[PDB]
Amino acid sequence: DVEFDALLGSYCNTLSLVRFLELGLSVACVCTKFPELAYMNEGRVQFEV
Amino acid sequence: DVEFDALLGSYCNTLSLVRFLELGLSVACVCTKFPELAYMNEGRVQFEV
Repeated sequence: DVEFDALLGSYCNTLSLVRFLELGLSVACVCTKFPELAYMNEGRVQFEV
Repeated sequence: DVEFDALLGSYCNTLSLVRFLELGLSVACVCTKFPELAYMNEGRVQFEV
């Protein structure tokens, strides 16, 4: 007598590594980064019309 | 404790200095300038038919 049981392969996934600039929405930002924000209080931007 | 406040950028405008002879309305005028008009009574323009 000869018997066995077998695995025929096992499968994974690949996470879609999405950069933000690959999105078409990246126009609607001005993504300019801080090395510090948690040390800051209320910041401001001045408009003159 | 270390804190901030921020003034990020100061935004202005540019006024639109429209010349009247850059307009498509300026056909309907005949604009010849007077150096004086207040020295003038009723003046006339003649027509012959």
